[PDB]
Amino acid sequence: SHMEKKTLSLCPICLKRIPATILEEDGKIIIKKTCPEHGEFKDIYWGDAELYKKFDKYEFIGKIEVTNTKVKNGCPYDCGLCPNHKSTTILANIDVTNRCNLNCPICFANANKSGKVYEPSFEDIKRMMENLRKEIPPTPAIQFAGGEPTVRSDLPELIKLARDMGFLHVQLATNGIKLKNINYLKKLKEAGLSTIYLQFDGISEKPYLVARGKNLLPIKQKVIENCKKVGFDSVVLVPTLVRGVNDNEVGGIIRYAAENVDVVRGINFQPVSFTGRVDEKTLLEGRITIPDFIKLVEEQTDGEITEEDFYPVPSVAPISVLVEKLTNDRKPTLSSHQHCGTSTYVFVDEDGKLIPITRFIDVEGFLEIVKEKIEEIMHDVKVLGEIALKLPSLIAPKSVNIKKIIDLILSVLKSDYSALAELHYHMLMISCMHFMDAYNFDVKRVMRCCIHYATPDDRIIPFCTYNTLHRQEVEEKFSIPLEEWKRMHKIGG
Ligand SMILES: CC(C)CCC[C@@H](C)CCC[C@@H](C)CCC[C@@H](C)CCOC[C@@H](COP(=O)(O)OC[C@H](O)CO)OCC[C@H](C)CCC[C@H](C)CCC[C@H](C)CCCC(C)C
Ligand SMILES: CC(C)CCC[C@@H](C)CCC[C@@H](C)CCC[C@@H](C)CCOC[C@@H](COP(=O)(O)O)OCC[C@H](C)CCC[C@H](C)CCC[C@H](C)CCCC(C)C
Ligand SMILES: C[C@H]1O[C@@H](n2cnc3c(N)ncnc32)[C@H](O)[C@@H]1O
Ligand code: MET
Ligand code: SF4
Ligand code: SF4
Ligand code: SF4
Ligand SMILES: [Fe+3]
Repeated sequence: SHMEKKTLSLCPICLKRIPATILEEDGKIIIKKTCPEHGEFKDIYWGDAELYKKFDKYEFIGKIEVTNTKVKNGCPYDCGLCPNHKSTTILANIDVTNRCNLNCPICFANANKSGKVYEPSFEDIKRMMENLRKEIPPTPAIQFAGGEPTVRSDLPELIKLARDMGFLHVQLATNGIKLKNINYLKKLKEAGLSTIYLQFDGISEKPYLVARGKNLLPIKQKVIENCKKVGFDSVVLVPTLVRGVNDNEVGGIIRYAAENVDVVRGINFQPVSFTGRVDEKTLLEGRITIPDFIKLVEEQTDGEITEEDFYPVPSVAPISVLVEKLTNDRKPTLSSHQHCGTSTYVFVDEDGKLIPITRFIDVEGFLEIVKEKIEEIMHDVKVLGEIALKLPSLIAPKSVNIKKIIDLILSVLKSDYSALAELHYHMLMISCMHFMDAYNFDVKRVMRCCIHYATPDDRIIPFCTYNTLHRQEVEEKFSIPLEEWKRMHKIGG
């Protein structure tokens, strides 16, 4: 064995803060911890030690300025955001309901299993948005979740509100069932929705039977069909990855998304996180980590995408630092922990093969130049020109006009969000974020968390502490018993 780090974790029994050791063992990264009352625990932290060490070099420590709570009990008990948090809200979640038209066996929110209805008012949601916009820099992206947001009749008005509040990106996490109605999808599109974060467990029926309790695959494909018909070209497929259920369909999901790249902008795989409601078989067997996913991509894409093509999230953090000094304005920085997730971008050519952007562009060299020019940054245009002149030396699909890609990359360096958006329409994002549970919790990771829930009590809580420590507290305070809520609201709320 070989000790890598010391950190703090949580006891899976009593959720107490306990010491933890991260160590290399048989080519894998495991985490060991000891609760003074419940003994010692062991879990797989990362399935590949070599990729763990490689990602460790992209560490980036951010900074916050606007807080909502104070230091009282220490991390992870002071969410949030307390003075010791190291990242501002990049993507915010607002749970608009705990009601749902499904009853999935796997659900980190554990919806419908409380006998109480949590549905913040339009005015509560606007106040939560104001808290998010008060940050420095203001939160640029917001996602409605739950729960199933489409069971609220005012969801189009909520989407319009997010646009009126200044959010550049408005996202909808949904099972997509109500989106089989093409007129409703039109209402969401006209309301200003940016992206549909679509639950999508596989390309065959069995993953939906195991994870959702029924075959939703025809409904999923109908949603994709309706998105083509109305021109909604920003869909992200979200497979909950479970070993023994859909780890064999990683390539199939990618290939199906590539066939529909006109509407599908990405696939964000989510390894099953043992929070909320998990069936006893998935809880015991289906533990999979980020490098295990990277291995599945390389195996099930026949080498088209390799482990060299995947980068951690904070690798692009210096890009925001460069634009920040280039414009003298605070920019949202992807300062999450290097072991929270990974991503790559691929182009789809004529035959259908997948060319990662790392295949024909020296991304590691581009980031190297960006880091070099941060110290040096009339001279700023020369720096941009030097970058513009050094970009051809770091460069491929024939159907890709590489000259417009260069212009969009350089425009992104000028805080041009519309260039960032247009650049994503040329590519297919393949990513994976592994949310922590009580078994693999790492305080050093969650301190840099960039994905936060806005709560009705004026707090902003990192995703991984909210779903392990805070969700029941918050929802119970602001919920109404089901029997009384039904008798005071219509089916739409
Ligand atoms: C270069 C490589 C080596 C990799 C480098 C590192 C890599 C980590 C960098 C990643 C950067 C990336 C996240 C940046 C995304 C920017 C992008 C969203 C900007 C907008 O990009 C354009 C959007 C569409 O937006 P519009 O054009 O405004 O609206 C069009 C509208 O439909 C009009 O009808 O499509 C595009 C849609 C996007 C693709 C959507 C991305 C969504 C995220 C993946 C969502 C992540 C969610 C979290 C895991 C939280 C989940 C919470 C849940 C569990 C409740
Ligand atoms: C060029 C090639 C070779 C390499 C890089 C490829 C490229 C596609 C990567 C892009 C990475 C970006 C972070 C870079 C953007 C850089 C910014 C400085 C651009 C600034 O312009 C947009 C600013 C808004 O600024 P103002 O409000 O002041 O006008 O951020 C507003 C935009 C922000 C970024 C909103 C982001 C929205 C999404 C939904 C947030 C997701 C958050 C997750 C933590 C990330 C996903 C993680 C994976 C593992 C799922
Ligand atoms: C918001 C997205 O999260 C997915 N999802 C639901 N439960 C879990 C879990 N335990 N782990 C990971 N992802 C999950 C949903 O299927 C939806 O697509
Ligand atoms: C707990 S998941 C909440 C979002 C939505 N119900 C989905 O499954 O995609
Ligand atoms: S996760 Fe962040 S906000 Fe929450 S207690 Fe830790 S440092 Fe503070
Ligand atoms: S995972 Fe989503 S769709 Fe399934 S029960 Fe939970 S909230 Fe509803
Ligand atoms: S939500 Fe969890 S996995 Fe994602 S950045 Fe925050 S702490 Fe890391
Ligand atoms: Fe304990």
